[PDB]
Amino acid sequence: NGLVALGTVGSQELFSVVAFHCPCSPARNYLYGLAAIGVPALVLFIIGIILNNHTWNLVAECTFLLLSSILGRAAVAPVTWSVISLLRGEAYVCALSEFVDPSSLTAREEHFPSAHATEILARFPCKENPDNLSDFREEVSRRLRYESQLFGWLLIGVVAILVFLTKCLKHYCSPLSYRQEAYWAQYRANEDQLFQRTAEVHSRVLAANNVRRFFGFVALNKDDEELIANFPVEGTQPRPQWNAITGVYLYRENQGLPLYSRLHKWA
Amino acid sequence: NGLVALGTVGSQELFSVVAFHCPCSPARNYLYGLAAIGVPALVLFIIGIILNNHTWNLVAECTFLLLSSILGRAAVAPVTWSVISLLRGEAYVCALSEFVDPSSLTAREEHFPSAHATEILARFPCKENPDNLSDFREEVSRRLRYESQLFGWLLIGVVAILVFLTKCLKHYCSPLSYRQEAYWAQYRANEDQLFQRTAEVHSRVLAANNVRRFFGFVALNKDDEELIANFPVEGTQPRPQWNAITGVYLYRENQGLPLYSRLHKWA
Repeated sequence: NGLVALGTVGSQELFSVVAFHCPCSPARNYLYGLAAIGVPALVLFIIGIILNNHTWNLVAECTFLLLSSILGRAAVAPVTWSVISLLRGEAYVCALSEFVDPSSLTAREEHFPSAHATEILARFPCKENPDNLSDFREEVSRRLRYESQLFGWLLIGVVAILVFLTKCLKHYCSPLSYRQEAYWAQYRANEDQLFQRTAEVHSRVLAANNVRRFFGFVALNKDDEELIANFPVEGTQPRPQWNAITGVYLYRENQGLPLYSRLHKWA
Repeated sequence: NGLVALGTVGSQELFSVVAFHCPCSPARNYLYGLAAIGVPALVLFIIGIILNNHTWNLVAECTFLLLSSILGRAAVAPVTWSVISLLRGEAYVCALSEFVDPSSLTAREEHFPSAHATEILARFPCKENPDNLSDFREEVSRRLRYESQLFGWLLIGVVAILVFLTKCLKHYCSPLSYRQEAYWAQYRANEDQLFQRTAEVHSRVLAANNVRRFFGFVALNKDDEELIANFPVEGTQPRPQWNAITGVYLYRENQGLPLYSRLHKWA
């Protein structure tokens, strides 16, 4: 579970690492903000989609309980980046500074430099402004930062409410109890780990047999020596068996005794 | 003739003497300029009208050759003040600074402080303006000074042309020659001076007679002693004679011999 938190720490570090330079300009601020805050979010979303074997299971089968799980396991990375970027400021103020109405803002009482200043307005984040505009721009700076931080806090709140609702609904609308669901999760984890390790060992001993068949002898460590001494092997399982293993498994009950996975259904 | 030049020197001195303070303000500049440049002109015009005995002669009679002469002898004082005030600057620029179009003027290229600056425009002559407006206001200052000096030079030119035309017309449309007109002018001057002095002396001796009749003797200097010893007196002329003297005299000719004044017509 801590992998997502490590990824979030890395996301914050990369935020403070790579670069940022607000291109004070009439109409490019909009696009630059949108891209520089969304493209890394999209990349993190893709990364989250990739390393979730549920999607490969699903596409191998080719449902709403699957999409919820996968998108929830994925979207934790883009959200903790969007929030960190909003709360940081200096990325919302860079994109929504041109759109400020120069009529409605109070300061050291002067109307405004002109009716020509829309390219002068959007130049504030680059801190380049005359002394009068210097004392003037703090207002719009603080206002935009205010809007950014408010959106950020509301985003955090909505994400929290959504997570709580998701949990309270998944527990309410599931056929099992919750303790048995914990047992089921432990079983899935243990089965996956044991299957991975056994597959590796079986494959290694098969390869050793193949090589020995060629040279006449195989060179091994003490460990692999034990691995061949204990476990023999003659040939893998047929393709239909592999095909039967893979797939999505919804909880099915044999008579009186439940099954917890497709490999279990292979009893 | 030099009295007008002495009055002009005094006018320039009083211009540089009394005061001037351009009331930088939206709409009072107009009125202040108009008054502070016209009221002294009107006063000088009245003064010129007063000390020209031709007007008293005329009203005593109660004609275009009289009005031309009087208004010409008068208007020399207001014109030499209007011209000195225009050429001086800092009195036209004070009144016609609000009316400058803020759109049509080129400088260090900025549009203009705002569309609120019409009370900021008319504040330039008071030299109170921010640094940007400092480098900006020189343009309107020089432009208004340009307009003032141009109007001044054109006024001088028109006055000169008018004087030349007046002379060339009065000599062309007069019954006499010009040398005899010079003789006539000398005669008017001499007659006025001699009449003034004789009137004074005759009056003084009459008063001396009156006083002596009262006390029994009159105390006098040596000069007045001679004045009574030489010239006797018994009584003034009747009122009809005084009435016959005064009045306007147009050149009338007795048979073969010209008359040059009403007192001369009293031959």
